[PDB]
Amino acid sequence: REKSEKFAFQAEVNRMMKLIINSLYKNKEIFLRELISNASDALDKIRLISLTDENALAGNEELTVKIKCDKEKNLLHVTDTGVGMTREELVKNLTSELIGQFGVGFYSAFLVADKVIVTSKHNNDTQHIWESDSNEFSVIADPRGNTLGRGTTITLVLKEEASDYLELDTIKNLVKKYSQFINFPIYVWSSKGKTVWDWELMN
Ligand SMILES: CC(C)NCCCn1c(Sc2cc3c(cc2I)OCO3)nc2c(N)ncnc21
Ligand SMILES: [Ca+2]
Repeated sequence: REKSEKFAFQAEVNRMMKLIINSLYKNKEIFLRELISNASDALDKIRLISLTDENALAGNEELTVKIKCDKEKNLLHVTDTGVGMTREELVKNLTSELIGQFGVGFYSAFLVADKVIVTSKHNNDTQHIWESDSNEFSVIADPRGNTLGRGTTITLVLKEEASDYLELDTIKNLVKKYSQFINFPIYVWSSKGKTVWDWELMN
């Protein structure tokens, strides 16, 4: 149950990190923008798919991004109800503008994170967890089953120096500033809370 779960990045794939991390060392807060763009792209996809597929939205009828800081656990979560990724996509998918050009903006998460977890659910596959420290990565079936319904959560284990991204004022100011790639609603969990009115619509 390891040779089918533990993998390592391609030599070009690992080299691409050396470009992203070294180049954007002064603009670390670009990561939220990049993650939010991907969420919007994945929302565009399932929305386009839903034009031709009347069952496309069955597992989650909502088209949103929801951001929530878990300061107690040192975690930042970015959750979209987009197209999601299959296991095959999680396994095989491997300068502020150039990052968005070649599609590698996702790995700007490692400017602020020691470890990135991706939980995704695609309509044609079970829910899976991908995790990496940017040296190796693994992909496993999610033991919690289908909790997302459809879409993708990006979970960031923040570095000690990135503590500020667990703060509500910081993440809210960043989301408003980087509402570049969103014509879908973006919410921030505005609580540390019990109800659905605890989401603040950011855009
Ligand atoms: C070929 C296809 C799978 N690539 C499109 C972008 C992949 N992707 C991305 S970027 C990404 C995500 C990864 C990844 C590499 C990238 I680049 O390895 C672990 O999870 N974010 C997405 C999201 N929120 N929803 C759906 N798909 C997402
Ligand atoms: Ca299905």
